[PDB]
Amino acid sequence: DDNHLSIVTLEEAPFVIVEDIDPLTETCVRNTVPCRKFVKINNSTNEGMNVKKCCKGFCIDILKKLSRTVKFTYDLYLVTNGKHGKKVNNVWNGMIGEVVYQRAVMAVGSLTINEERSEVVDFSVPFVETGISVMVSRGTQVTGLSDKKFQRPHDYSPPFRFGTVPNGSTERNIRNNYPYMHQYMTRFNQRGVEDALVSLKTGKLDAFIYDAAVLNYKAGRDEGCKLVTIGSGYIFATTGYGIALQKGSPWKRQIDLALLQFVGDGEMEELETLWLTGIC
Amino acid sequence: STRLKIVTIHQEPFVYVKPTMSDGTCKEEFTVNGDPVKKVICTGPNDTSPGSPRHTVPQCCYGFCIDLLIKLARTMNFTYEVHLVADGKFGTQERVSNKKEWNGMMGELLSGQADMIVAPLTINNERAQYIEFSKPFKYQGLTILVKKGTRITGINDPRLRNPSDKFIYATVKQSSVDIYFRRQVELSTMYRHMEKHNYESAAEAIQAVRDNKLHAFIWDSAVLEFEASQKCDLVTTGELFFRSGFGIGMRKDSPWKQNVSLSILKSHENGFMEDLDKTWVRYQE
Ligand SMILES: N[C@@H](CCC(=O)O)C(=O)O
Repeated sequence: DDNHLSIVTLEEAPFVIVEDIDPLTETCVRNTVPCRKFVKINNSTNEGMNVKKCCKGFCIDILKKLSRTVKFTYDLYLVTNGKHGKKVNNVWNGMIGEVVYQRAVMAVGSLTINEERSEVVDFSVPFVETGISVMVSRGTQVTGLSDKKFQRPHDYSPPFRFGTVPNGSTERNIRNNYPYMHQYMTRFNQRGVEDALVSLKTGKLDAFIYDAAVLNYKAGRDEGCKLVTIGSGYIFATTGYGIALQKGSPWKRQIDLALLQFVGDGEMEELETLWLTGIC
Repeated sequence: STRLKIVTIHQEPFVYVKPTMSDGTCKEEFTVNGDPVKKVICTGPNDTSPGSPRHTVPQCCYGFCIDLLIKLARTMNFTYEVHLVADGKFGTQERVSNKKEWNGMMGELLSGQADMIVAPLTINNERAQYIEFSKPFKYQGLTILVKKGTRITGINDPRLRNPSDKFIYATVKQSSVDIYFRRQVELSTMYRHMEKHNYESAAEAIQAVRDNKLHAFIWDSAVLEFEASQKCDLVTTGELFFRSGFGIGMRKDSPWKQNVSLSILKSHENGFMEDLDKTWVRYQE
């Protein structure tokens, strides 16, 4: 009861991957766990229906392990109000919002720990290292975020074409640290990671700035190993993915010790080889 | 109220420890970027040999962790006094009797000898049961330091996994690395070899590698990669075989713990941690 938790997540392979459930059996099998998604009936009503789906991935494997050792059950659902989390007119949306407004006890996914989020939710210890990296075609001369080509884009002709997926931790960091770069980049906003990789591969974009762990995963699976992260996998603003909990959550301590036990006992290494290993 | 008691440990490039000048002050020096090195007076034992009395002398401390301390103190508005951990160790929990006791900085923090540990202190389950760690101020891991010429593939090399007295490897006693090897049954063969050769400090182990008295030193990559970038007769091998972070240590009921963690996150995010890396950690090759 107090042991059965509402938990929110968000699709982002390979950390969280969503699949359609078997029409029959309507049962999740294999490495997957049940996760529901609220889907609107139409755009003229507030009516919707939870659709039963199945979730798997690195972070889902983490959740299963935490459920086993911290001893809780859960009702996993996919966020529909935004994505990871952004403060809009001083109100948090996304996974962060679900936790802040007490719709979820915790958020599990590719959720980046940062200062402004930590003001409104508590984060577990980081369990996946990440930060901001830059993906380019192999050989592209860029030192890092601080490269003049990004910092002062119009000092070059033609200027470097580079973008991120807006509204997440990466854009927030850039907007705060590099105001001119940021207002320049918005014209190259990408709707999502898949769009961005297509833009890079066909030469519509010179660089894609995004979450380090996801880019390292994409670099590992790239056809031809032609897209790479710069600086031999350099990372600005090193941080990690964390489990977000409500401020003052009584679950935080056990969750932290659990994650640290998984790391210390080498259980994280196998999840990494399992989900995050790539050919390139 | 009161000044915070900060405990730290000698561990270049995070904490350098040098004698004061005759007048009891610290010599003014400059970073590789030309800025003045911020130094603080830190008291510590001048005898560091095991089994010996630990009467302290004022000394001079500076480095990555001292710059971080100074930033924290200014940010959160506390004053402090720094001392070096008396037994010279990071801190493990050992059987006594049926008692268990924490030694090193862990022991000083838990006993009230210190109010905050500001050092390259590894976050692990064992310590986190007893103290509060901040979000990591440094992400790193473990690697292996050897003499240039020495060929081993890494942690899975047969000379480590099937050891003999022909090839000696070790770590630092009463460190997180000592714990890592004792904890994992899959590593017990390596642990039993290492417990015969472990060193009292990283500096002595590194020197022993240079002197060909130690063939491999397993330790923090942030430290070993720095040593290798400075001593061309030394190299790391195998890259990281395990990932870990350093965090600020405080008692579970410290009033400072929320804002220390927030300040750490802020510093990663605005490039301050990067500046410390450029200043202290990565400027040579
Ligand atoms: N992991 C990021 C999303 C991707 C990004 O913006 O880099 C977040 O939690 O916002």
